[PDB]
Amino acid sequence: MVLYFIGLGLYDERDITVKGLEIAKKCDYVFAEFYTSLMAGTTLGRIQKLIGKEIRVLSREDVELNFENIVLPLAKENDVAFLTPGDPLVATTHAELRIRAKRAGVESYVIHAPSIYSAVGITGLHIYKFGKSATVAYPEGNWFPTSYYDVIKENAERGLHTLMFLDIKAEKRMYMTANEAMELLLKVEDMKKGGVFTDDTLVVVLARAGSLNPTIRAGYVKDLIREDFGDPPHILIVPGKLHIVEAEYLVEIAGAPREILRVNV
Amino acid sequence: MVLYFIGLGLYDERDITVKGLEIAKKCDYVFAEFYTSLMAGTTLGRIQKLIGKEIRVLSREDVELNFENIVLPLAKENDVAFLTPGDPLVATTHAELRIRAKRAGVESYVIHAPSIYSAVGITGLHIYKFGKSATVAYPEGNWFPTSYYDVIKENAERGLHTLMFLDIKAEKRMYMTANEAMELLLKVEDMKKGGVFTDDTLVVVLARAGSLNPTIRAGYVKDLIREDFGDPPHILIVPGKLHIVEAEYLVEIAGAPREILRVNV
Ligand SMILES: Nc1ncnc2c1ncn2[C@@H]1O[C@H](CSCC[C@H](N)C(=O)O)[C@@H](O)[C@H]1O
Ligand code: NA
Repeated sequence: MVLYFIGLGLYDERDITVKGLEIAKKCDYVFAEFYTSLMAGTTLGRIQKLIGKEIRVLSREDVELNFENIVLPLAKENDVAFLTPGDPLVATTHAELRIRAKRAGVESYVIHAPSIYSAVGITGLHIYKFGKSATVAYPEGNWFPTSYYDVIKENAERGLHTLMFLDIKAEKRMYMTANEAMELLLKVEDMKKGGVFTDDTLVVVLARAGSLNPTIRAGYVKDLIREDFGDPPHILIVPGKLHIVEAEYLVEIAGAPREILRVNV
Repeated sequence: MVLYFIGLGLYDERDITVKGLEIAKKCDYVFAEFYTSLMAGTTLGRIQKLIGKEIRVLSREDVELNFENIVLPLAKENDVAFLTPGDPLVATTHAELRIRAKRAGVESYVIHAPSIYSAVGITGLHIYKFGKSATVAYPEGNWFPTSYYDVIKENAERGLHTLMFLDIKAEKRMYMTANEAMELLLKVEDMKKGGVFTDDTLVVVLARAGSLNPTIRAGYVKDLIREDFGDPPHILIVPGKLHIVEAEYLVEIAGAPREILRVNV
């Protein structure tokens, strides 16, 4: 009679919380999805071994179209868990799944875990200074979406930082690198000429947040655009005006050029 | 030889990640602070028992003025851990502490935990739609903070949601309630009269996130300003222009007046 939305955390099988692990171990059925994101520092097998339960993986369609026919029925007479990378309900359409549960007479509870939304705090950029967030999508055919460029513009204009999620093809396991995101943004700049993203723009790249050895790099596009940030996923941040303390952290921890102490503060 | 920045989570000791617990269990010395937030469902003893270590609790002064005199010296010969509520670097000033560690020749690592910043997802509000965040601070003497009011205005103008962290005076065991935040905001409105926060403003209250039964309420100020939301900690959220599904969730899950289902696009 109960559905548990449990977050898996950031990177590996140890990123789930003690609460989430203990609750999962007591559920009769355990489902999971890796279409919104993947756990790059681990495998389904390692997650399964840790929880000690077989984990039925669900596709985006299984969830979006048939959550009520695959997951909820079992929740009527058993304890069911639905695992997702990061923190549950962060992915835009997941909150609605709780409404579906209610409509089915199923009680649901949320077990939180670290999310990239809070984990970026490791970049040294103040959390309150982040503005609207965006996702960089690949242009395709006759479609060249550029809204993510306008997000940066509106944020930076108000001295706010912009968190950018990079395109991902979960099933194809194809990632967009921070390098590719930068090239795309430079191409968007050439079209819009807004003076929003150029070779002189300061950016921060966060890779493998959650790992004990994440990659945190900060610098100007012209120097970072061809740098190797390692294995994904990559997160790109275009920070607005910098607090002197933010800049000092970026210099001392993220190897940023001391130039930002005078140029971006 | 190393220093560990380990977050403890939202509500109780089980909100720590498995990674955090295993590492904390093996540290030689364990320090912590409980002034940046409130973990309403646990006690120092319960945490000590889980980790199996004695925990030396530090005050704001011990940390801000003496971190490098109390904690760092031990990290030069042992593995030290510094625990904090929620995520260690979120809406705190602990990030700067990594610079202090570096300057003292001490390597530091960060272990994330669920944070209130991402837990807002449980309100049904799309997390990418949140704008600049703010903090409602208790007035003191003749000083009456009001910057948080302008944050709302700026976000609302952009159709973005506003997350408001609430004040805490841990040494006095004072935790600002969503009710007190609403009272303060109405007073600022009387002063500025910008039509930013009034009796007709829709707000969302999230209390004790991380517990199994957090209080999640949505409604007009006039109706919620005196509602009992349970024990602290609380956060107040002033949503912008709602998506249809956001409104549906607020009504179905947060008990908002069904009339907000009708969005003025
Ligand atoms: N579990 C919780 N439920 C509701 N509000 C919370 C909360 N935890 C923190 N808050 C809010 O956040 C404020 C502290 S700011 C520190 C946040 C912490 N570092 C984190 O990552 O979560 C509290 O005063 C309250 O306003
Ligand atoms: Na945000």
